[PDB]
Amino acid sequence: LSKSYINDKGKEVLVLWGIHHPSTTADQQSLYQNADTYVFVGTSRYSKKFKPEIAIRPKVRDQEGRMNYYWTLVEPGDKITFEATGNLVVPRYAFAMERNSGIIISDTPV
Amino acid sequence: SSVSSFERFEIFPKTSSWPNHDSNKGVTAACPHAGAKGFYKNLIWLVKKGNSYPKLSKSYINDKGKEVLVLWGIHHPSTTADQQSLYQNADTYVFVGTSRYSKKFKPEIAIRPKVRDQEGRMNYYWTLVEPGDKITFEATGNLVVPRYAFAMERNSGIIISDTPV
Amino acid sequence: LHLGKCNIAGWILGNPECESLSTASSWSYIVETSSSDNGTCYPGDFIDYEELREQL
Repeated sequence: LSKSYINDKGKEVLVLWGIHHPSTTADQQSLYQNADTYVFVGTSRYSKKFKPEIAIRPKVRDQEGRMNYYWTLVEPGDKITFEATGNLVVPRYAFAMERNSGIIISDTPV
Repeated sequence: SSVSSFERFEIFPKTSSWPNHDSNKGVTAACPHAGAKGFYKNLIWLVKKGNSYPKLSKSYINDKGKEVLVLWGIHHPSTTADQQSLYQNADTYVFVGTSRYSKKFKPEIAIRPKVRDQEGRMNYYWTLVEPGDKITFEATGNLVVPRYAFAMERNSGIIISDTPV
Repeated sequence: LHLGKCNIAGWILGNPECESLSTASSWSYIVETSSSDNGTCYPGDFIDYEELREQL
C-alpha cells in the first residue's frame, strides 16, 4: 500500500486508522498472507512505527483478536503518507476541523 | 498505598504448575537468602531445564469479588552467551493479555554497566485483573512468572522516615 | 452533537449500530450515555484516545 493526501483546505484534517492484531498465526496468513508486516504513518511532524503482535488474547465479545486505533493531525500544506505491507486499516472519510470542551456522560434529552 | 481487603494468596502453586521448567537453578549472587545463592520470594526465575525450553501458557480466572494484582518481570541478559546458557532461545517474546490491555515485551541483549556486580537488567511490569477477567501469559523465554498474587480492593502515598511504629 | 446510545469511539470509527445519526456542521460539546456499550464493536487498545476526545 502507498497512499497520500495533500491538504488543499485552509484547516486541519483529522485522519483515523487502525492496526489489526490477529489472534493466531493461521489467521494472519488467511487474511494477509504476510508474516513480517509493518505499518508506517508519516507527516511533516511525526513518523511513527507500528508492529502488530500475534498472540492469543482473552475472548471479549466473541473475538480473540485486538485492533489498536491511532490518529494524527494534518497541517494545511502538509501531505500525509501511508506505507504498509499488511494489517493496515485504511481510512474512508476524513474530518476537516478547525478550533481555537470535553465529554458529558448523561441521559438528558436534546 | 491504601488497601483494606488485602489477601496474599498463591495464584500458582509450586507443586504442579510447571513440571517441565526448573524453578531452583535460577538463582543469583546479588539476592542472597542466608548467605548462599538465591532469588526472589514472590517471583520465580525460570531457566533452561536440560537443553531446551518449552513454551509457557498460563491463565487465571478471577473467582473473587475484588481486583487481583499480578507482578511479573522481563529479564535482560548481558551477553549472547548468557542468553543461550539460561534459555536456549535467541528470538524471545513475552505477551501479557487481559480484557483491557495487550502488551508486547522484547528483551534487549547488550552490555550494561556493572551495578551490584550484575551486568544484566530485569524490567518489572504490573497490571490489574478485573473480577471476571482472565489473565493470559504466553512467552518462549525471559519471563519471570509470578508465585503469589495480591488481591486488593480500594476506594494515600509513600512516606520515607525512620520513626518507630 | 448528540450521539445517543453510542460513544465517541462508535462515531469516529463508524460503528454500524449508530447509523441513524445526523452530524451537524458545527458543535460545542459531545454527549455520551451511561449505557454507551455500542462503541468499539471490535476490541482493541485505543492509544492516545483521551486526547482525541478533547480535539473533536
